[PDB]
Amino acid sequence: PVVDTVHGKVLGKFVSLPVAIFLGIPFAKPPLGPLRFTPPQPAEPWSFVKNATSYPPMCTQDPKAGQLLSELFTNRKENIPLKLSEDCLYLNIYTPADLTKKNRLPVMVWIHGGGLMVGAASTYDGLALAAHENVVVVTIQYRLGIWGFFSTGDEHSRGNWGHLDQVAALRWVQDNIASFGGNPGSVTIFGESAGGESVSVLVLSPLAKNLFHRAISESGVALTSVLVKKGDVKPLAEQIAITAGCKTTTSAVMVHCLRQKTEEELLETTLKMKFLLGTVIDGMLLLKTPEELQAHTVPYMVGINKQEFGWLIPMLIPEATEKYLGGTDDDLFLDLIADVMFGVPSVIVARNHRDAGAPTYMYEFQYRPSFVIGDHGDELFSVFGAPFLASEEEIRLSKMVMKFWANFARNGNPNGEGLPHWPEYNQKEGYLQIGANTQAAQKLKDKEVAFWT
Amino acid sequence: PVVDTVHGKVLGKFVSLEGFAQPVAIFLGIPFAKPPLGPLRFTPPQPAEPWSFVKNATSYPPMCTQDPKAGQLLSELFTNRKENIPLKLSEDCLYLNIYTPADLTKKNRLPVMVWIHGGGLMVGAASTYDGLALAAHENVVVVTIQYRLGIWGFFSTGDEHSRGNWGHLDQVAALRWVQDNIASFGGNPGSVTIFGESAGGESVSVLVLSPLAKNLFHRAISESGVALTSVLVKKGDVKPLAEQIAITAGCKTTTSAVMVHCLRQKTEEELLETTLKMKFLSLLGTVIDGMLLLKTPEELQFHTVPYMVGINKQEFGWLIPMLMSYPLAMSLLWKSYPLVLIPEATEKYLGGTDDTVKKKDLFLDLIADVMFGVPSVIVARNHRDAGAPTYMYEFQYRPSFSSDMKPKTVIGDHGDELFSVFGAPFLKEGASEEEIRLSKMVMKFWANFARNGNPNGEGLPHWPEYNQKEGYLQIGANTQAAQKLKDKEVAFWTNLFAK
Amino acid sequence: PVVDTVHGKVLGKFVSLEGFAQPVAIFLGIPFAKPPLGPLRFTPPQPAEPWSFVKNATSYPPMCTQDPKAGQLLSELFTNRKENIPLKLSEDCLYLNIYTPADLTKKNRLPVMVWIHGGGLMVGAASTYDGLALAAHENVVVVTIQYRLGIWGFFSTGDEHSRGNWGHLDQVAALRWVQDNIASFGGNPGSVTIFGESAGGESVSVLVLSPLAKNLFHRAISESGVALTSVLVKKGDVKPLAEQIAITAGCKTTTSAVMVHCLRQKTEEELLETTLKMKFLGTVIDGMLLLKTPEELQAERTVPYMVGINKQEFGWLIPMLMSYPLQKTAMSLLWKSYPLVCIAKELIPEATEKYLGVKKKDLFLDLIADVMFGVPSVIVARNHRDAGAPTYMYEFFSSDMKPKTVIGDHGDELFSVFGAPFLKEIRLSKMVMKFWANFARNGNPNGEGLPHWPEYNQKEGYLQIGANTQAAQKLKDKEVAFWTN
Ligand SMILES: *[P@@](C)(=O)OC1CCCCC1
Ligand SMILES: *[P@@](C)(=O)OC1CCCCC1
Ligand SMILES: *[P@@](C)(=O)OC1CCCCC1
Repeated sequence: PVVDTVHGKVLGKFVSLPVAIFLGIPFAKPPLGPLRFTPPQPAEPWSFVKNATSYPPMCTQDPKAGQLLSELFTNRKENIPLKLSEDCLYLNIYTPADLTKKNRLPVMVWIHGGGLMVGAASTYDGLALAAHENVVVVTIQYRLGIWGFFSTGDEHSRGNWGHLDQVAALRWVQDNIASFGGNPGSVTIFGESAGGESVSVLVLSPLAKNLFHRAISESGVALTSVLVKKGDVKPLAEQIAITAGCKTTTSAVMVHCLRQKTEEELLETTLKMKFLLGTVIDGMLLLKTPEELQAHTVPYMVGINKQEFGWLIPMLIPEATEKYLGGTDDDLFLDLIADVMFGVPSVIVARNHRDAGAPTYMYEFQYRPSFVIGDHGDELFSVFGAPFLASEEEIRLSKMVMKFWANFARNGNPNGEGLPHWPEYNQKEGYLQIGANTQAAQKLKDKEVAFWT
Repeated sequence: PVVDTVHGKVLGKFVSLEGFAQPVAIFLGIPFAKPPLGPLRFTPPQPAEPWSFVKNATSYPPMCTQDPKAGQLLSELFTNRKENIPLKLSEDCLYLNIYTPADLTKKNRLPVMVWIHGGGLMVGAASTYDGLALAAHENVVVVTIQYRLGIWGFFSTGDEHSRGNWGHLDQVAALRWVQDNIASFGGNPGSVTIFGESAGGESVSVLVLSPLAKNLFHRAISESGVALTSVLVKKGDVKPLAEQIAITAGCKTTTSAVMVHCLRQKTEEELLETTLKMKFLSLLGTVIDGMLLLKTPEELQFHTVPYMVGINKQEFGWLIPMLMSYPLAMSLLWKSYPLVLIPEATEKYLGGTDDTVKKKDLFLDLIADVMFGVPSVIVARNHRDAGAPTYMYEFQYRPSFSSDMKPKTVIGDHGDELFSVFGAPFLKEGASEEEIRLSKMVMKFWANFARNGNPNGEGLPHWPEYNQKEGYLQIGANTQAAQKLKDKEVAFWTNLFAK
Repeated sequence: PVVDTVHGKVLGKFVSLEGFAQPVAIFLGIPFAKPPLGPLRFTPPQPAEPWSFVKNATSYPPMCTQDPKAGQLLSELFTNRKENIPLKLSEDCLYLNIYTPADLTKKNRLPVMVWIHGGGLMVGAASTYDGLALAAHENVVVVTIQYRLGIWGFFSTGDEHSRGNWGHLDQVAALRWVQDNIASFGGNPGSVTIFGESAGGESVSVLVLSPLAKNLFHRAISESGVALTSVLVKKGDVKPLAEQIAITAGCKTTTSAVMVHCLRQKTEEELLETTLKMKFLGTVIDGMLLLKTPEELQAERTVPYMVGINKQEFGWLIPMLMSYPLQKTAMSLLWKSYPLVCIAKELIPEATEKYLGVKKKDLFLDLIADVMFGVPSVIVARNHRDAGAPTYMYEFFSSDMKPKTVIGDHGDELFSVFGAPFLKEIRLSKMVMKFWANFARNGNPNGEGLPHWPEYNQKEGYLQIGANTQAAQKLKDKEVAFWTN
C-alpha cells in the first residue's frame, strides 16, 4: 500500500488479522543539535517514496527500565527490541480502511505512558482494535526525560518540549490522516499513566484546541501532582546541569552547555539522577495550574483501576495512616497511596469537567489479566485486544471494552447494542465497573474524596 | 514596582535616597538582546525572546568577559557606591540597569540619560555606576548599559565574515530598546541623551557619527574621549591583528571564514586565556566596518545634535600611567607609540625647564594633549562648524574619594569628574561641603543639557556656548568661564603631524 | 583592474601573454557561495554574503578537502603552467577564477567557457588549469570553478536527510553566478559553454540531464567522460555506503538523521582521516538534480554537445595512480576490476577472449578503456543526436615515467585545449583551441583554416585529432554492438 501525504509518499504493508500498517512516519524534524530543548519543527519533505516498514526508535531513556515496561504492557506475542535515539519523533498508523476508495473512519490517537521518562509507541500494537472496531489507530511518540521536559523556568527553556510534540503529532493528523481513511473531524486522544496526564493537559491547553474532539484518560489526570512541577523549578535545573558537568551562572548558559553534551552523556546524567522533570506551567502550553484552570468542553472519559498500587508500580500523616489502618489489627496502605495518586484526583477532575457542562464518563476496571486485580495498566490488554494477538471470558471482556472505547470515539457516548448500559457521570455520579461482571454503580470514591479534600 | 515592557513584565525594587519623599524604582539586569552565545558570537545582537509571567529584575547582571583582576580594579576606582560590588563574568551580559524617579502610578515623560561605561573597550561594567543619586536629584531616568568587550565585541577580519564593532552594535541595540520601552518607566523616548567617559566617550562620539544611531538619541556628552582618539580606532588593514589572535588561540588562518568558525568553537575560558596572553592594556577596537562607520572619523568630520565635549586638567596624571604599568623623554615617547617628530615634541614640552622633576610632569602633559586635549577640541570645532550647539569644559578638582596611592598634587585626573556627575558625595561618606556642592552643580548642568541641549539655568555660573569665541567652562572649586581651550597646542600638533 | 559585481567590487591584475597587445585581466578566488562550514555541510550551497568596499582577489583560493598527496600529484600532471602551484586545503573552497581578454573600459559580450576540473569527484582544483592562453588566443572568457569533493560534496543517506550531490549543486550555483555577474567581465551570459574532463565530463553530462541546469548554459563539451560511465554514478541503495562511512568515522548508525548530525560535528581533519582510511561516493539519483537514471533519461528525449575520448584511455595515467597490478590472468584481473567495470563473473571469459584471442596486455587495457569511456561516450552521443540536437564526436609535457609508446593517454588533450605549448605541437594546440572556441560561439567547431569536422549524424562522422587531424567514421561502432549485447 502506498499513501500520499503532505510531505511525500509513504509505503506501508498489509497485515491480516487486511490492515495497512505504516511504521515510523516523521511528524517533526529530528530534535538534534541546536533543536534540542526547543519546540518541534515541521518535517522536511522527501522526493520519491518513503519506505515506512520498520519500527522507529524509542526515545532516549533508561534502556533497561524501558525494555522492562515494554515487556509488561505490550499486547504482542513477542516483545520488540527498540533502538535508542534522540531522533524519535515518529508515529505508527494502523488503518482498516480500504485505501482504494474514500473513507472517513474515526481516529484514535494513543499516547503511551511511562512517567514521562520511559516508553515507546511501538509497544502498543493497534492491529486488533483497528480491525475489530473499524477505526484508525495512531500511536505517537514524544521526547522524554531531560530531552522533553528540561526547564529553567524562564524564556531560555520554558519546558514541556515533550507535550509540544504531542501537539505537533496531533496536528500532523489533522493535515494528513484523511489519506489513510480517517476523518480529521472525528479525532479521539487516549493514554494511560503519564499518558493520561498528557491527555488531561492537552484538554486544558489552548494550543490543543481543535486538534481533537474526544478524550480518554486511563489511570491518570493533570491533578496527579507527581508529574506536574509547580513552583520554582530553577533548583531542579541547576542540579541537573551540575550532575552533567555544566556551570549554572545563568539560565541561558545552562542550556547552551547542555546542548553540547552528547546523547550518551545526557543519558549518564539521567542514570545518575536515579529517577523512577515534568509538565510545568510554561506560559505557552499551560497558562495557570490545572487546579486554577478547573476553577475544551469535549466528551471526556476518566477511569481508574481497582488496585493501582497493587504490584506493578511499587515493584518498579498519622490521621491518614490511621484512617486507612485503624479498623484492623492484622493492603490498606497500598489503597492509601492508590487513592491519593489516581482515585481522588480522577474524580475531582471528572466532576469539574461535568460541571463545566460537558459529557463525562467514569469507569473502574477490575480484572486480573492472564497475560492482585485491576492492577496498574491491566485495562491495557482489553483496550488493545491482547486476547487476539485467553479464557473465552477474557476474549469477550476485550470485545466489550474495545466496543465501548470505539463507540465513544465516534459518538462521545460509549453506549450501543449488546453493551451493558454505561450511565453518564452527571449529578448521580454514575460510573461503570468493568470486569468479569460489568455493571453500573454510583458515586465512585465519593467518601475518600471528601476525606482527602 | 512592576513595569510592563514589550518583551514582558519586569519586577523591580524601591530605594529611597536620604531626604527624598519619592523613592526610586531600580530595575537591575534587563535583557535588551539575546545572549550572544555559541553561533551568535561575533555577530550582530539579536532581539530578546519574550517571557511569560513576571521577570524578577532585582540582582546585578554579569559583566561582559574581560580580565577579572583589571576589571574589578577599575570598578573599585570609578564606582560611586560606598561598597564596591563583585561581578560575575559571562558572555551572557547584554543587560541594562534602570533608575527611575518617576511615580510609575501615573504618566511621566522625564528626560533620559543613558550611560556608556569606559574601559578601553576591554574592561568595565554598567553595575559599577549607581544612578540613584542623579535620578533622584535631577529628576531624570538613568540607564546604564552594557556591551561586548575585547575579542567578544571587537574581533574583526576586515571582511564580510566578521566586520567588527560587535560591541558598538549592542550600544545601538540598547538605545533602541530604550526607544521602544523607556516610556514604561516614566521616560520620554523623545528626549534621550547619551554620555560616557574614556572608551565610553569614544563610543558616544562614534554613535554620533554613525547613520545607524540616527533618531535613537537627541543629545550627547563625551567625557574625556572622542572618535579621533586614534588609540581606539583601528585604521588600515586589520587582517594581521586577526591572524595573530587566531594563532595565539590555536586556530588556522587559512581564510577569514575559517578563522571565525574556529574561534566560535573556542570556550569562553579559552578566549579569556588568549586575551590574557595578548596582555593588552599594558605598555581590538572600533573599525571602519561599512555598516556602523562608512569612512574614517576624520573624513566624516553627522547628526547635528547638541554635543558637550570635555577633558580633565591632568588626564595622564596617575590613573592611566599606573594601570598600564608605565615606566616612571624621546625614548619613552617612542616606546609609547601604541598610545601616541619626537625630538621636536619632547623639546616643545621640556625645553623651558632644566628641572627633570618638572620636565616629567611636562611629558605627562604631552601624552595628555595628544590623547584627549587636542582631539577633543578639533572635534568640538567641527561639530560647531557643521552648525550644531557645542559646549566644552575642563574639569579640575581632586576628589576626596581618590585612591590612597594617588599623589595629592594630582588634580583633574582621568575620570575624576565621574564622582561629581554620579553624585558620589551622596552615596559615599565624608565629603567636604565644598565637594557636595560641586556635585550638585555638575549634575544640574548635565541634567539641564539632558532636557534643553543647553547646560544653563538658575543658580549656575554661565556656561558659554562653544562658538567662534571658543568659550568653555572650567569646572572645579571655582567654576568660571574661560576661552580658547588648548588652542595653542592644537595649532602645534596639527602642524607637526602635517608632515 | 576593478570590476563591479552583484555582491561587491573585486580587484584583479593584468597579465600579458607573449605577443598580445591586450593584456588579460585575471580575477583569482571569487566566492560564488557561502563557505559550507559547520551546519552548512552536507547541504545545498547558499548565496554569498555581500562585502563592502573592494575585495582583494589576486591570490589562488584553497582546494577543496581531499587527499593532499594524490591531489598535488594530479595537479602536477595536468597543470599547463610552467611551475605547478601549491594549494592549501579547506572546506572553504567554493570559489572560481576568471580570465578575461576583454577591455573592461568598454562594453563586451565575448562568449564564455566554464571549465569543470576532473579528479574522480575526489580530488582536483580549479587553480590547476590556467586560462590565460585560451582566453587571449580565442578571445573568450575562461572561468575555472570549484565544487565540493569526496565526503564533503557527495555523502548520501538516500533520503531527505542528506540527498547528496552537494558537489553537483555547487557546479550549478557557480553557473548561476556567471549568469548574474559574467557580463561585468566582458562576457555574454547568453552564450555560455561548459566543458570538463574525466569526472569533469561526467559532471558536464549530468548538468545537461538535470532540470536545475536549464538555461544556465547553451553548449557542452565532455572530454573523456559521460554520465553512463557507471563508476561515478551510484545506482541502487546507497544507505550501506553511508553506514560504512559513518562507522569508519566513529558515528552511530541508528538512523539517517543521526548519521548526518554526527558527521556535521566531526572536524575537517577527522573527516579527512576517514577519507584516507577508506582508501578510495558519487553522483546519485537524488530527486532534485537527477530524477531518474541517466539511461532512463536518455530513453526519453537539446543543446549542442561535443563528446570525445582519447586513443588510449587506460594507457598509463589511471592504471598507474590506482596502483594497478601490471588470457587466464586477464579474467582474474578483470573480475578484480569489478569496482571499475562492474562486469558479471560469467561474462568475463567471453570479453577477455574477445580482446585477447605482451600485446595481449595492451589488449586488456583497451578492454577497460572501451567499457569506461569508449562505449559509454558513443551510446550517449547517439542518444543526444537522436533527441534532435547537434552532436560532435572526436578521438584525440608528459611524465618522464610514461612509456613513449603511449599515445592519446587519459587527459592528454588537456595540454592542447589549454594552450600548454604557450605557457611551458604548438600548431596542434592552436587548432584545438580554435575548434573548442568556435563551438563555444556557434555550436559548430568548423571555421576557416580548419579541417572539416563532420557532424555526428547518422553517418556517425567524427574527428581524429592529432598530428594528422582528419575526418573518419563510425567510432567504436563495432565494440558498442559487442558490449551492448
Ligand atoms: P506511568 C505507568 O507511566 O507511571 C510510572 C512512573 C515511574 C514508576 C512506575 C509508574
Ligand atoms: P578608559 C578608562 O576606558 O581607557 C583606559 C582606562 C585605564 C585602564 C586601561 C583603559
Ligand atoms: P578523473 C580525472 O575524474 O578521475 C581520475 C582521478 C585520479 C585517479 C584516476 C581517476
